[PDB]
Parts: sequence; C-alpha cells; structure tokens
Amino acid sequence: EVQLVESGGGLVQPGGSLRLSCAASGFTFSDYGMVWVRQAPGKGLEWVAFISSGSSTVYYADTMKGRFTISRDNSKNTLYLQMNSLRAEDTAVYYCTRRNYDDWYFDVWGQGTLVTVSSASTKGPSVFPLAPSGGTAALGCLVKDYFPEPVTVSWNSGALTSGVHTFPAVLQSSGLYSLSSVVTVPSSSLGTQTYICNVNHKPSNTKVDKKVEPKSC
Amino acid sequence: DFVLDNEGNPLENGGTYYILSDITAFGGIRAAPTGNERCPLTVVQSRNELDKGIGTIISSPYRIRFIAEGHPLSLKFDSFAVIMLCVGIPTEWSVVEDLPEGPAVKIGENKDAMDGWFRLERVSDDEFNNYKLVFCPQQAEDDKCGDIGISIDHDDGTRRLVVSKNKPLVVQFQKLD
Amino acid sequence: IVGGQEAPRSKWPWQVSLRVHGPYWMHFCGGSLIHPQWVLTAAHCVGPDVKDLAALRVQLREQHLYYQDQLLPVSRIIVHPQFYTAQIGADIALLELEEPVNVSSHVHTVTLPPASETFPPGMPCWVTGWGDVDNDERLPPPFPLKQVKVPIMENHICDAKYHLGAYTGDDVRIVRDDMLCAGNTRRDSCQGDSGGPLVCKVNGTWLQAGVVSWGEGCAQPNRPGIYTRVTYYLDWIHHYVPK
Amino acid sequence: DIQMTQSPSSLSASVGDRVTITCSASSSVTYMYWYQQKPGKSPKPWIYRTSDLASGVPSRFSGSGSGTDFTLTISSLQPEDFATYYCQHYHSYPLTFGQGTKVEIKRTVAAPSVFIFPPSDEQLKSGTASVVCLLNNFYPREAKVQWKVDNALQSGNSQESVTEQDSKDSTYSLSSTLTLSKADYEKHKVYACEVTHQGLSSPVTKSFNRGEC
Repeated sequence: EVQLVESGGGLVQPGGSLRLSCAASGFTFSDYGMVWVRQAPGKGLEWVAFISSGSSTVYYADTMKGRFTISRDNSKNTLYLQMNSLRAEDTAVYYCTRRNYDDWYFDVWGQGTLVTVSSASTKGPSVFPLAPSGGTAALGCLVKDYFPEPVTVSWNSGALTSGVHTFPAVLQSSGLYSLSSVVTVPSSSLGTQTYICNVNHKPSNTKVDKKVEPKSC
Repeated sequence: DFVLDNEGNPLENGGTYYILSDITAFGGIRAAPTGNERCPLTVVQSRNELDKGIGTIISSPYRIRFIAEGHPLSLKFDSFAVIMLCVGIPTEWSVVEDLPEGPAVKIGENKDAMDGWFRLERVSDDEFNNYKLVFCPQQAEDDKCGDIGISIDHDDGTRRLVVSKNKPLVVQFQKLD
Repeated sequence: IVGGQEAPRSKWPWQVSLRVHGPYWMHFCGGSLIHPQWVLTAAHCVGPDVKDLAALRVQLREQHLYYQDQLLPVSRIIVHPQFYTAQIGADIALLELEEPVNVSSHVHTVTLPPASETFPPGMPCWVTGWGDVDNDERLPPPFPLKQVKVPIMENHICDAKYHLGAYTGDDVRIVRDDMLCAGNTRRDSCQGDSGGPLVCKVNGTWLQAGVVSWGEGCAQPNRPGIYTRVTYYLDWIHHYVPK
Repeated sequence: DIQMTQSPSSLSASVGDRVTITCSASSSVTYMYWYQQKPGKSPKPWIYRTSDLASGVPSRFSGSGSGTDFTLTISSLQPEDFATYYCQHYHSYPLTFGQGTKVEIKRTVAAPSVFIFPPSDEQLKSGTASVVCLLNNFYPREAKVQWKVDNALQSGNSQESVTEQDSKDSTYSLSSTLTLSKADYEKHKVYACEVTHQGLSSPVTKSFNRGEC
C-alpha cells in the first residue's frame, strides 16, 4: 500500500531545533518530488518546502527559508525536515506529501506530526467523573489541566462508541488545556452496566482509566 | 496562451481564418470602399450576420508554429474578388493616423502607415474563445498600445475598424477549409 | 528546417524539444542543453505569458519527435526581462531542469562562445530542429530531426536587405547588435525550429552562435533567418548558469 | 510570487444545493488544484489541472476557470461533502494554498437535550470546582448558555466548547464549564444552567442543590 508516515514531532522550546522524518513505502521513492505542508491548529494548509527526486532542487516558503532545511535519503526511503530557531508561530501539524508523477497534484499524504513550540511545561491530566443523574441518561469524564495537546478518550476500551461526544480542548487562563468526553446511555443500564473512560495523554505518557457511576444522591 | 479558434484549436502562424463577431448581430471582417476610395481599402465589420467575410492570414515573425497572445502579429486578407483596376492591391492591414475617424485600419499601399505590430488578447467569458485586437506602435509599453474598435460612419452606417478608446471589437476565429 | 537532411543519430547531442501539456505533450519550440541542468531557448517560446511549471516538459535529443519520449520536469522558467511585444528583440530564455542530466556521448551540452567571437561570414554553421520543411509545409511523420548548413551574413549587410521592399526607413534598425543573420533561399530554419541552436565549428569545437528567433517567412529572397546572438547575452546567462 | 485568495471563508447549504467555491490567483496561472480535508483528517487530492477529478471523487464535483479566476462546484451538495476545501496553484515556486472554505450542511431544527453535572468529590479536595452543562445534539449552531449561582448571573468564569457537525445526523453538541474555587462553590446552594435555542419554545433550566442534593 502506498504510504507516508511522519515522525519526530513534539514539544520544543522557542529557539530550539527539531528534525522531522517521513518514512515512505509502496512506491519507488527516488522517482518522486516530495513536499512538506503544515497546518497550525484551526488554520489552513501552508506549503513549507519541496525537494526533487534526486535532491538537486529545493524550494521553501518565504517565512521558513534559511531556518528550515528539506532533505531526503533515497536508500532509506525517508524525507526529512530540519527545523531550527523554532518560534511559537511554527506550532502546527507537519504533513509529508508526494507530488503525483504525471499531474503534480499532492496525491499521498501522511497522517501528520504535531510540533508545539512553547516554553510551558508538560503536565499530565487529572480525570474527574461526570456522574449520571426511564429514558436516556448522560455521563462523562472531565479531563483537566494538561499540556501540550493532544488527549485521546475512549469508552469501555473502545466497546462503547455510540452516543460519545469528545469535546475539542479549551486553553484555560493557567495556560493548561481541559476537555470533557460525554456519552448518552439508557437510564435502565445505570447500576448494572459499567462505564469507564480511557484517557490517554501520550505527550506525558499518562494513561487513566476512570469508572463513572452514580453517587449516594 | 496560444490564441484558439472556435473549434478550440490553436491559431496556426500563417493560417487563414474568418474573423467573426462574438455577437450574432454582426458578420465577419472584410474590405469596403469608404469616402473617396476607388478601391476597397477600409477594413470593416459586415452588418450581414450570415457574411463570414474575408479569410485573414494571421502571422508572427517569430518562428513558432502557433499564434500566441502577446506576440507581435501581422494580418493580411487572403485573395478576394475585386474590380479590374484594383487587382494587385496589397492586402496587409495597416493603421494610418491623421484621419477624422481617428487611427484607421486600412489595406492597400499606405506609405504613411504607423510603424508597429498587432497583438491578440483574450477577453474573458470562460467556455467561449473571444479576443480583442490591439495595435502597438514600435517600442511601446502596453499602456501605449491601442485597442481596435468600431467607428460607425455618420452617413453610411459602415462599421470601420479604428484604434478606439471606447468598447473594443470582440471577435472569434473560424479556420478556413 | 528548409533544405538540408535528416541528422545522423550521433550529431547535435545538445538539441532539445520543449513540450506543453494538452491532448498530447506537444512540441512548441526547440532548445539547447548548455549546462547539465540548463536549457537555452527563445523568450517568445515561453513568454510573455509563462505557463505553469506543471504545464511544461523538456525532451532531450531524440531522432524522431514523439517516438520514445522521456519527459523531464522543470524547476524554473526565466524569460529575459527586456523581452516585450512591441519590439522584436531580447528573444532569449532559460529553463532550469530539476536534476542535472547524466551526460553521455549521444546526449551532452554545447559550449557557449567566448565574448570576443563575432562568427563572421565564411564560418561553417549549422541549424537543427523539427520545424517546417518549407513555408506552410510540415515536417512529415516520423518527424526526423533535420540539419542544414547555413551561410552567415554580416549584420549591417543583413539589416540593409531587410529594408528592401519595406515601408521602414533606413533611419531605424531592423537587425540589431543582439541579433545574427544566417541562411539563404535554399537553406534556413522555419516555424517549429524557434528556440533551437545555431552552431558553428571554431578551432575544433562546436560553439552555439545563435538561438532560432524570427524572419520574414522561411528561405525568402532578401530575408535571411534572424537569430539571437548568444555572445550578447553571456553576462545575463551567467547570472543563472554556472560557468 | 503567486498568492491565492479563496472565498467564502465558510458556508452553510442544504442537501441538493448547487455550491460554488471561488479561488483568485494574484497573477495569471494555467491550472488550479483542489483538496478536500475533513476535521482531524489529512487532506485528499480532489481536483487537478482545473477540471480533472482525482480517483474516487464523485461527478457532482467539477472545476473550472482560467487566468486568475477559478471555481470548484458541487452540483448537488451531499452530507459526506461536509469538509474544508482548499485551492493550490503549481505555477512556480513558492507554492501557496488558498485560505480554505468550510462547508456545513443544513438540516431540520433540533432542540438540545440539556444535562448539568456538579463537581466531583475528588476534584473538591484539590480546591477547584468545575460545573459542566451539556447541550446535546442540536441544530442550528447558535445557542445561548447562561450560568446562575443562587440566581446571580455569572460572567467571565465559564468556557464553551462545541463539537463539529456529527457525521450521523449533522447536529452539534456544546459544553459550558463553570470554574470556581472550592471556597466560592461552598458559599452557594443553587447551580443553574439556562439554555436558549431556536428549537425551544421557552428557555430550559437545569439545576442541582450543592453537594449532597
């Protein structure tokens, strides 16, 4: 299967350096022009750089020229992005994409790698239940005070997906993120059926499983 | 881009085309005698919608096979029937200034012809290939070129091609058989 | 090419064909490989309205146009900044290839002339291309690359000839310093040859003297082919092309 | 060098509507490229060379234009077309994308189901209280949430989060979180969430009395 897998993203201090890599598979990598495209959270696509099949030709967007260096290693099927003198405005998901051979459109894109440029510290979240109460009941989990993004939430280890809403995180005054994940279930299922939110915060290697149940009142 | 005919094909450098109107109301381009002219020396747009006019040879001195927008051009009518004493008149389109109608498009011997080139420019409409003709004096910047338009004769109604500051003449090309 | 013959496979390894995307990758101009990564051509070939890099390809020397195409991408198009409609002139352009070509005996660069080389009449010069074989006469399938030896005509002699049978006054120049004249009524470049090379053998080495540019018709009396004089543009070429 | 200006920045249209997205290049270009990107997903090629559809793209999509003006058209808007669309030139380096057009889908009005959640005993220990009000599965997006603590209108101590239109039924869900100190929370009894929406004949209030009911 034709695929591109980016890696190397993470939290970096302003003025810091980072090298991103993109692993290509399923095509002859050395025949293709390759590019980097970034997307700041909630913003649009921004072209970063281009590199020809044999590395003789490289081009960059005006605001990243000099500070960013695009390279590739055809024997390793890998594309790289060297990012130096990093600034807050470089915070984005960085996408690796292949230029279509015949028609030059970007036809294969990787899943992207998040780069967060900040002097704020990594912090794992605190998980609090949103306890329920015939018909329909709503319950959830409050995922409080974490940094940086992202946080992942599942219910009953993926076995509960219907009626789940996981809210986009909001940035609080303290500079920490917070979100809620909620689920609507039948009121008759409460007490009998167990509901557990699985909170995963890879940026801090924190995993929390929290049982949500009704209290004394 | 290359100027396209009404079949979507690039105009051939030295090819022969009818120069038709974008509007159904007017015909193609031809030659007619005007004022005191003894020969059909004035380049006009026919008022007969069904008249395709005279096939025009459109060329560029550049040794490229096709007519491009922004290339210098020369235009000349292909052979056409004339009265006995007008056989042999040059059919090259020239722009002669110092005329009441303003700078005018004429054929025939014009020793006073302005030194310059024509050029074709696409006039946007999407799925239709519409163009305007522009006359450029030698070494002129784009701002110094003049759009070719129509000056309706006060007495005749004849649609004369002139350099005009008003609405340009908008055309399409039909390749000859 | 008017007059002349089909080129042997071993000659003119610097000849290129410029292609534009459409129902097929159509040849619109010739060019020459002057550096493993740079193609020299005429400005009118790519300007004044330059096509997207995605719309163009370079085809290196091929014996038969459209037979066994291997199309190469372009990273940059440079039209001479002085090229404009209302003046015949500054007719030169560069295309930078994305990758240097791996040069061979069959495909390699042409040497650019030293600044002092005037290419006077008498010099053995050849022009090559896949253009028309006469006025309004196409080169027929299988489109073989053609060559023709053309005589050089001194610039002032050539300019006087272009004034014969024209309205243009002797006061104004037609053939300029950045131009070179070559050809006669039996031998000339023609439509489809534009952008292609005019080469002369000097002290055992082939030098590119000119770029096919313009003329009045092809092989017409008192109308020799006009080429952009490469020496005139060396300093501009060297602002982009490594020496 | 070539700059892209895309319009509108966002639109809401009904299923079966003809939708037109435009892209203007700062200078003339031969072709236009288009991409579709769904929230939290990576972009996909959509249209290339102005009018050619990428593989799998349905024929309700088309592209047109020349020179500096280009468009992407959806002849009959479908629920799966919910996404952000971007134009991109490939004229010369530097390459640029247009700002994007976010496409949302209209549907029937749906009132939210409102739920209120008191802060947990675990969080109260920490010295902070988060009161969460949930508005579930409503349409349209416009909703007004007002917090009342012992009938006193709260201002500046709450934050809202809205989900993206649900892929099952085009509705939104919204959370309003009221943050208070454990000392300020323990000083009051009635915590109320007041919700106003087009689907509600009258504003809905969801309440609880502090701690143990």
